[PDB]
Amino acid sequence: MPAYACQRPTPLTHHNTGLSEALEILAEAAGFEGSEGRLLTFCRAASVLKALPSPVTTLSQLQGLPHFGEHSSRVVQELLEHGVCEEVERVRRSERYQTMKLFTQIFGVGVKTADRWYREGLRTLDDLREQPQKLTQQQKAGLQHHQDLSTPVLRSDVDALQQVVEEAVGQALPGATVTLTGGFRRGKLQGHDVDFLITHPKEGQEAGLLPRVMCRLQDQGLILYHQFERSFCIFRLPQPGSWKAVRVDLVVAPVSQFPFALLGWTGSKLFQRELRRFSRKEKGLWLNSHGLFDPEQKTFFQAASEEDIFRHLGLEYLPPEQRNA
DNA sequence: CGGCATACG
DNA sequence: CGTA
DNA sequence: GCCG
Ligand SMILES: [Cl-]
Ligand SMILES: [Cl-]
Ligand code: NA
Ligand code: NA
Repeated sequence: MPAYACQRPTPLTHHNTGLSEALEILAEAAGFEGSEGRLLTFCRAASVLKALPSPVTTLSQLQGLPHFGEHSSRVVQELLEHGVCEEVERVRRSERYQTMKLFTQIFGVGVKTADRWYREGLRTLDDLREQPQKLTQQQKAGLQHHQDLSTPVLRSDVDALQQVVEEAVGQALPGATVTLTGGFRRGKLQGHDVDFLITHPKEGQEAGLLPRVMCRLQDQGLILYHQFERSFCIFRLPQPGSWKAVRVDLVVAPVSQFPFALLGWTGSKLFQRELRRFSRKEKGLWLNSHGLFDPEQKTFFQAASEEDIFRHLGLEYLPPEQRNA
């Protein structure tokens, strides 16, 4: 089992679901405490289990696996022996974890803001509502729409949304295309947001596109909230006899950069962090959603496809369905 | 020990 | 600071 | 927390 998540296929569903979920609780809790190193380790150990071809039933199966040291191994050991890990359960029922999870789930609220509110004694969404002077307009929208945004988006919803985005994009710039990215491109049947990448086949025609797209969607009454080339919005999505708020991200890239933007925005988040870490540390190349830079030659690799990018990094190609690290 | 992805709004 |  |  190779050390980086980008070196192994990771399917969306797998054979170690409970073990990985437990490790991810500890990762999440480390993040709430600002411990990014520990968050990464627990994320990586969880991902290794997702990549295994069968269930871990015995502690000896962890031998030789990367990212399993004393701590992650003890978590697995306790789950195998008793069905539960005392540390994980202590985190789950803790006021700190529950409140930081609740607050960071709000659109517009990150760990730092959540922690500040926690320290001020705030605990519930109604606590935040009672103090609107404490909120940015983005947070106010996140809080008003929190219930809808907590509901899973279905792939059927995604397809209806794509047609609407395509219509606006087509008027903004005929010939421009819309590609579904994010978790849905990785095969998810449900999700909490929808990501689209927009380009045009004629290099440079994409300049200034996103404001034209957003103005048109706003004119159609589809935008509940928006605040350039990336837009993090809340859209009005039809439902039987009503509608609901959905998080939608829109990103524009020049066609020259499209494979890099597609790769970046397809995720998963851990997959992309691992891939960029691999590129820099193992290959000495610097990867982002715009390109892949050789800092010695001072040149950019001109990729025509995601397959090109994997080849240039010396990695076996993984389709989006196997990037669920 | 140092390092942990890398951008844009 | 937030977002991915 | 773990790797190199
Ligand atoms: Cl840490
Ligand atoms: Cl980027
Ligand atoms: Na080990
Ligand atoms: Na948030």
